Amino acid sequence: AVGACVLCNSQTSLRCGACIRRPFLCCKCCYDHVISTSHKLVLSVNPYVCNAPGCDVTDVTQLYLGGMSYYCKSHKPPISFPLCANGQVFGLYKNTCVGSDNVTDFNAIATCDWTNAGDYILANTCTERLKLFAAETLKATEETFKLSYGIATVREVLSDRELHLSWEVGKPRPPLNRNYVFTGYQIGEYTFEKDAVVYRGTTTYKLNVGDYFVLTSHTVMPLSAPTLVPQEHYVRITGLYPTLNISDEFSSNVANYQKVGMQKYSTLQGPPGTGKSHFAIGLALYYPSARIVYTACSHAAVDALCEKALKYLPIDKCSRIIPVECFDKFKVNSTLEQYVFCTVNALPETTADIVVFDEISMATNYDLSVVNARLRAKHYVYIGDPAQLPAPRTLLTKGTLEPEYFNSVCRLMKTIGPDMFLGTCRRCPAEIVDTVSALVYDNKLKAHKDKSAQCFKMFYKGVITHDVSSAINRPQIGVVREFLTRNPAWRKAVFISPYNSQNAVASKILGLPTQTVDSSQGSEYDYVIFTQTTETAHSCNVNRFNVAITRAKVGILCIMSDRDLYDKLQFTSLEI
Ligand SMILES: Nc1ncnc2c1ncn2[C@@H]1O[C@H](COP(=O)(O)OP(=O)(O)O)[C@@H](O)[C@H]1O
Ligand SMILES: Nc1ncnc2c1ncn2[C@@H]1O[C@H](COP(=O)(O)OP(=O)(O)O)[C@@H](O)[C@H]1O
Ligand SMILES: [Zn+2]
Ligand SMILES: [Zn+2]
Ligand SMILES: [Zn+2]
Repeated sequence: AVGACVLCNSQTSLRCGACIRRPFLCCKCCYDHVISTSHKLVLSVNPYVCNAPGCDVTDVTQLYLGGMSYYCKSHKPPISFPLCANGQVFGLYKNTCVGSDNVTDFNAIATCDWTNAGDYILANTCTERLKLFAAETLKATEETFKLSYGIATVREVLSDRELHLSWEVGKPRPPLNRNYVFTGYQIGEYTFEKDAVVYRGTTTYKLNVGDYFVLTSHTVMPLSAPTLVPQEHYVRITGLYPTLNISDEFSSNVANYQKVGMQKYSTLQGPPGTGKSHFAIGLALYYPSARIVYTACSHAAVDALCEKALKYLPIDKCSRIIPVECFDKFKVNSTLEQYVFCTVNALPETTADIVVFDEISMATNYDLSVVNARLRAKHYVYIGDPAQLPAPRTLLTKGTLEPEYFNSVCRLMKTIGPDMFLGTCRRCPAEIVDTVSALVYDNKLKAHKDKSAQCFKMFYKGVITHDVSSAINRPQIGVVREFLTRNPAWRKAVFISPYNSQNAVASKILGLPTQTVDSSQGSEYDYVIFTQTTETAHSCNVNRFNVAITRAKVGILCIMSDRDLYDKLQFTSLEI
């Protein structure tokens, strides 16, 4: 009942009872909260409510201190004082209170519903203490909203991978994609996709009629550590001990490795195929005695760091921390190993000489705080690319979230700039590099490869159907099918689109492996076939387009719906 104010850290006995997270607010910050918002319930050792029998007055602006108890205007004794007075709510430490000038930010964070991009902008431009309050409050809203969806019950099972579902009436249905993971009843986690639904479970299980699936609402724990520790700059490499000689394969990074050792935290922007994993593992080779924790939000990102480490680091010194199918070539759950590879959600409480946090565009401020709370490190290295994709914000429906508001690290990379930048793309044909360099990298990304002369574009609007909110463009797929008959080397291509439903139709008609742009991030393929499917904000987002066309190592075919993006592609145009 006694804590530190969320705005100014002053000691207080007050909490807002209307906020979902019930933050501490000092006497001065609490007044500015209740006097400007619909939040009028204040909590202390005892709740600020009228204590007379039968009275239901809970609005603190209508309550008075009489004796040691609280009463409304109709019940208060003659010798009383208002709880709200002199810009201050009565509590404890009323004289120590310092107040704050950012209460208008607090009030917006505390009262918003997280459906507007402007809510996320404020959550990333406020003070550090407010960033934590916003992250906790958003996550709580996301989890509680997951209870509003209807339950799905198995009516009949058609095969080992398809079934028919019944949906609870009166409640809305969750989208059927690989992002919405359901818990079965605990028969394990299940995902569904599109009559019949295709189902996928972590384990094979005999699914009976009546079994049900629900979205799993995770409880939300309070944050304590900042999203970024306060920065420090050192006069020399601190806590690290460089090798005498490093293999020339990594020598081009030595100046950046020295910079890592000379400040508390460092940021590295690495465009697609510029060597982010190579950099991260080279760090271990340059500081061979350093204990390094490699982390990221997704198992796929951790696994990729593992694959690189397997080639360059001693296998006996590595461990993959596993609470799905993860990398299996290291010892599992050996927390004490020199090199530990772990997703953020599974991090143990440990110390390290260096923490490497990869795929930073996909992190939220909640993730950044958890990493700092769990990992006490001498140095922190944030690796990623604000021109790539962010974590989905399930509640956001109004407005687009720009990269400078993805999280605290992306914000720094977009305002003051990254500490380090890998400027040579080694993966893609020059036609692609030149396109994305101008599109999102201010022309600073260089191509190592030549033009491939296997990069093609076609403008074809087609016909857009929809399966709920997922779009399908069958004519665009028909164009691809005709292209394949004439370009047989592309039978090994991967089909990519912004929409799951389009991928499902392409899979059936074309037979190629398919991937959504978002799922493709971090992967590379020789040949890519991309169908824009529609012209929407989703399908024209430059970050998403950047990711889509930089998957290719040799050739890409883009079937485009949007004239502006089509014209930017520095590809040979095809006719048909
Ligand atoms: N890999 C190493 N090579 C050489 N000297 C080391 C190494 N690791 C630690 N030391 C020495 O031992 C001291 C104690 O190590 P430690 O407690 O980790 O301090 P620090 O955080 O400064 O490395 C260091 O200050 C340094 O003088
Ligand atoms: N500075 C460098 N010196 C030598 N080889 C490099 C360098 N940077 C990258 N490479 C090579 O090119 C590859 C680029 O691919 P990758 O590291 O997966 O890029 P990213 O992780 O940024 O997608 C590296 O794995 C490595 O094989
Ligand atoms: Zn409140
Ligand atoms: Zn305060
Ligand atoms: Zn009363």
